[PDB]
Amino acid sequence: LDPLSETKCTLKSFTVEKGIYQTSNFRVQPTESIVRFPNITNLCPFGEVFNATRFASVYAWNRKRISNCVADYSVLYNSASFSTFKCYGVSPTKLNDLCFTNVYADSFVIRGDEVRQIAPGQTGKIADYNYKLPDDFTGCVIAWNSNNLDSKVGGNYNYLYRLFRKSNLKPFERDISTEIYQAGSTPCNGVEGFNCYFPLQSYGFQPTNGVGYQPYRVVVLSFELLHAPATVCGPKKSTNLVKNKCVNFNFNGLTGTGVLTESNKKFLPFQQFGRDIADTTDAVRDPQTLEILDITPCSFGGVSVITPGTNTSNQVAVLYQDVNCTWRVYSTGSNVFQTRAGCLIGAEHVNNSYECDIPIGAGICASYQTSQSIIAYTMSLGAENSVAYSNNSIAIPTNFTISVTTEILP
Amino acid sequence: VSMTKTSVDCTMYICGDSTECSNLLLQYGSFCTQLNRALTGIAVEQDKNTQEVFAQVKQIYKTPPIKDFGGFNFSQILPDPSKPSKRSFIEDLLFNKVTLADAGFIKQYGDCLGDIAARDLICAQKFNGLTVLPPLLTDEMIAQYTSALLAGTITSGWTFGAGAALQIPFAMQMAYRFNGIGVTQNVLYENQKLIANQFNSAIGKIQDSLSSTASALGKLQDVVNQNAQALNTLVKQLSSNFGAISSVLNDILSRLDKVEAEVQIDRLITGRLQSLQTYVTQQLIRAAEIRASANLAATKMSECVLGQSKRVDFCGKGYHLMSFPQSAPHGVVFLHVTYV
Amino acid sequence: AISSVLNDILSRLDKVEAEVQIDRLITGRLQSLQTYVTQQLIRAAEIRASANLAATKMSECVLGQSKRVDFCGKGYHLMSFPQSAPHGVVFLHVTYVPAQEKNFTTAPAICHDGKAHFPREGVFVSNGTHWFVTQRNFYEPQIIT
Amino acid sequence: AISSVLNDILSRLDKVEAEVQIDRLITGRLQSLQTYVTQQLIRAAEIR
Amino acid sequence: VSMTKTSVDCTMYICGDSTECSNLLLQYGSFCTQLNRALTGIAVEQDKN
Ligand SMILES: *[C@@H]1O[C@H](CO)[C@@H](O[C@@H]2O[C@H](CO)[C@@H](O[C@H]3O[C@H](CO)[C@@H](O)[C@H](O)[C@@H]3O)[C@H](O)[C@H]2NC(C)=O)[C@H](O)[C@H]1NC(C)=O
Ligand SMILES: *[C@@H]1O[C@H](CO)[C@@H](O[C@@H]2O[C@H](CO)[C@@H](O[C@H]3O[C@H](CO)[C@@H](O)[C@H](O)[C@@H]3O)[C@H](O)[C@H]2NC(C)=O)[C@H](O)[C@H]1NC(C)=O
Ligand SMILES: *[C@@H]1O[C@H](CO)[C@@H](O[C@@H]2O[C@H](CO)[C@@H](O[C@H]3O[C@H](CO)[C@@H](O)[C@H](O)[C@@H]3O)[C@H](O)[C@H]2NC(C)=O)[C@H](O)[C@H]1NC(C)=O
Ligand SMILES: *[C@@H]1O[C@H](CO)[C@@H](O)[C@H](O)[C@H]1NC(C)=O
Repeated sequence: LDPLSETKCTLKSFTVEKGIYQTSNFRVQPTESIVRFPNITNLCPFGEVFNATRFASVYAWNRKRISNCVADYSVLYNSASFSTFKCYGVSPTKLNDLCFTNVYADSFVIRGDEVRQIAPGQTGKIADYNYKLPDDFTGCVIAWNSNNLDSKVGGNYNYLYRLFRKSNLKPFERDISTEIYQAGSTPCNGVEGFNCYFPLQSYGFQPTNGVGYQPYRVVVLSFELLHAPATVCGPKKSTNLVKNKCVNFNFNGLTGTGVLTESNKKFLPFQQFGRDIADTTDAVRDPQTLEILDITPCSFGGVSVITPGTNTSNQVAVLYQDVNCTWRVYSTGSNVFQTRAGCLIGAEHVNNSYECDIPIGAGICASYQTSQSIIAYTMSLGAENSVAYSNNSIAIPTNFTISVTTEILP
Repeated sequence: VSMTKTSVDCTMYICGDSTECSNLLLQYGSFCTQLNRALTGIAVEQDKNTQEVFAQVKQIYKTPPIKDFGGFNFSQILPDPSKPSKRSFIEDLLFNKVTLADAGFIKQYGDCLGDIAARDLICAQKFNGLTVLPPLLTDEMIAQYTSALLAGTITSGWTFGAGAALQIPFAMQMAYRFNGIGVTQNVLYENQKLIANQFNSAIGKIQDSLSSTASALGKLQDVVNQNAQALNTLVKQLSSNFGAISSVLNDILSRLDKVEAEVQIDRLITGRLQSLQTYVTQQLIRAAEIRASANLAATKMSECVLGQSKRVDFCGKGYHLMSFPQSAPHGVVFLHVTYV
Repeated sequence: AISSVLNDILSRLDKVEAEVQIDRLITGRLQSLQTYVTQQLIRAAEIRASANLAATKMSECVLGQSKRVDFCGKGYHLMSFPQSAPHGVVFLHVTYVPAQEKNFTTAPAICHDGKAHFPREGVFVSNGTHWFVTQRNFYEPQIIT
Repeated sequence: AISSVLNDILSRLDKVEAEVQIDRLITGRLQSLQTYVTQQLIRAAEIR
Repeated sequence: VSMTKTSVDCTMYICGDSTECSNLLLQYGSFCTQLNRALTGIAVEQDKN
């Protein structure tokens, strides 16, 4: 309701004693939202990813670069029917509000029972021998049953997986070798032998196969977010650019709040964001009209409330540190007093120096006096007294006062 | 004597410009206010510390214009009126030998935003809710108290502490102080020229010493430096993850939904709240170092300035005659005069 | 945690899911005790210093007579009396305070017979016409002998 | 965490699951050092 | 008059002989330092005392 009520709120009391109370830093609210996405008009190759007539074998899994396109994944709702769609670096809800820096779609076909192995940190012949995901995998994995497409009445053997390896392969490693595997201690040469196994084996995708032995198509989208200049983005329209106003900005999904300003920093082209000592993003390259913008938060400057006792009055004064009134204030005042400690509003500046009552700082104290109002003044140190010193004058007491004084010590 | 006052907007540091984080910080509650009660107790008593040392006399004595002080030359420590701040000559050296990162305690949004948000320590502090408050007594009011003590001493001796300032010729006063150290007063009068010259020459070396050597005011800079380092550490600790996916609060909220962000945000709140608890703990301990020092300076004021201490090595080496206070940034300098 | 109430967690969640929620409350409530104890250890040092001061004032203001200035109140300390208070001590400091000073002319020495005379105790003062030697802290003049 | 022994976590859990368990030990063991230092800073003031 | 100086290898206490732990401890950073600045202040003033 007002700064006085803020103190009551902070103190969790309806009555506030005389004094000066620190409150929240003065903070402007955002005027409007601003959204800035790289302008790309063509949509992403959703049809070429999720509809390709023939997918790759899992051992020879394909990788396609997705760039300069809009990630409007809504277009495939009517016809996708994904059995699995799991994201690992983002929440699925956020994908529309977000941009992506480099995007790779990995496409392959596997047995239905093995789709679980596509999660990062798994074991099994698929995870161990033809497709491994890293532990810090940033991406969304997608799979759907494809019995009607890939299965053949005589069994479709065009889909191969690797059954043997000397060691587990590294993340995102693709192994095409067909050289024979040596299961025993004997060496193996030529083409075949005892315990000499051909490393690849084919799925028997017959349409009569039990659900789980049916073919499942898998697409793995791997992407990086908010660290690098972006080239793929969600279907959000960019707003016009505004500066020197407090706004809820969104740059390439980098949502925030603060004042935008024209920067004099120079970014090498591979850089899009600048970060503070606090690692808070403090600069951004506008993605449509490339020019470096500074970001400064709007919340800044302290506020303190001077009050007499609640039992005495409800009137208060407000002190704004980091504000020069020669404004960033909650209210315009009839009486305003600029102090070295800040701009003091709601208190009458009086020249008469009294003893300090409420210390405002930098020599200023305040008090409640006559029709009563809060006065602000430069505190008096004491009475000024020139001593009578002379090179041949001395003062000597003719009398004494016995004086008892009480001193209290915890 | 004192250290920099500080106050923290607990929410603005932990949860800058994030309503989602601010709503989650409510689930901790009093912890943020407990921090502010501690810092206020520290700040409120920094004014006390300065009051206990300097405000010992509630009457601002002023020197006579005719400086016939028996041949002793206090011009180097008495106020220099023509200067904008009515400090003494030596005090202006002390205020130059201690350097502070900020001046005037007002730094507006204009001169701090944009290009200078990146650059300045204080701007980084203020944006993350860390503030440095002005002391109650200005450096001018401190000098007026120091002038009153020094002016009262030379014109009235120790009488101005025990009661009303009774004037006494300074050579007569120094004769009292020789009796204090067990040297008969006639030893002063029969050597007044030499004693006055040695004091004037000794005070001269004080100017030359403070002009020459860089490390003299270690204690007062060490306090300003430690307070600055503690805050500049507090801002750097905003870069820590504390196990969250990101140090940046917004990079979490823009990539994760409410429940997956709540886990990540909770770590930052826990870590950043612990950072404030650590900082406040250091400052409460540190304030106790300064309080003890301010209680010592207050006792040296009473016993070396307002009187003549018979205690050994309490007001420097030698037999204490008198001491003169000099204000310094966040501290006090005593010029101990001793018969050796 | 989902709840501040420890029992509302246990009545809604089983061992594995409660262990997560309970571990947060243990962490936060254990930290609350650590914070409280830290405040009290720091606070106890404020009291210890004040109790060491009060003990020194007992030894010196009460059990003696302190020549230290303003250590036992303002004025020249005569004696002090302790009075107990809840969690503290009150000292009633008795001090001799000069009351009614008069101006006098003074001199550092006197020349009787071609020599220089200095007070044994006290100071020389003239009332305008006659010179006397008096004690420094109380005007009680005497003929200079 | 599942264990006080730092190594018994790493020998039974992979990076993603170990990170959760290790993060608890870092938090608790770092808190133990912070508490120790706090006690010694207060104690050093008694000695000072 | 004084008390035993101490210094702590903050990494070795928390993360003794573990590289995986050490990499995670870096995510906290200045904590490991703030601790040893305090202990150095304690230790150095024992010589002062
Ligand atoms: C990436 O390629 C590496 C080199 O081809 C490979 O390391 C190699 O692994 C084989 C099989 O374990 C080793 O073969 C020899 O190993 C020892 C000698 O080290 C002999 O006793 C064996 O009989 C056999 O001859 C190679 O020595 C080894 N090469 C190197 C340089 O270490 C990696 O395993 C491959 N990584 C992946 C993920 O596939
Ligand atoms: C007490 O000591 C004072 C210095 O510590 C001394 O003041 C000094 O006086 C001399 C001579 O008057 C000045 O010398 C300069 O004077 C003018 C000033 O512009 C110049 O034009 C001259 O050429 C010469 O360089 C000193 O500047 C001055 N020092 C200060 C700090 O003011 C007092 O005279 C001493 N008091 C007594 C009673 O002797
Ligand atoms: C400074 O103090 C002096 C000492 O008190 C004082 O001189 C004294 O004055 C009184 C009278 O006021 C004289 O008293 C005698 O006067 C005659 C002398 O025979 C008698 O009839 C009286 O009964 C009484 O005995 C003192 O004799 C006289 N002392 C001296 C040494 O002369 C001055 O008057 C004082 N001066 C000022 C300015 O106050
Ligand atoms: C409040 O004010 C009333 C007078 O209006 C007075 O009688 C009462 O004692 C006051 N109480 C307190 C706690 O200040």
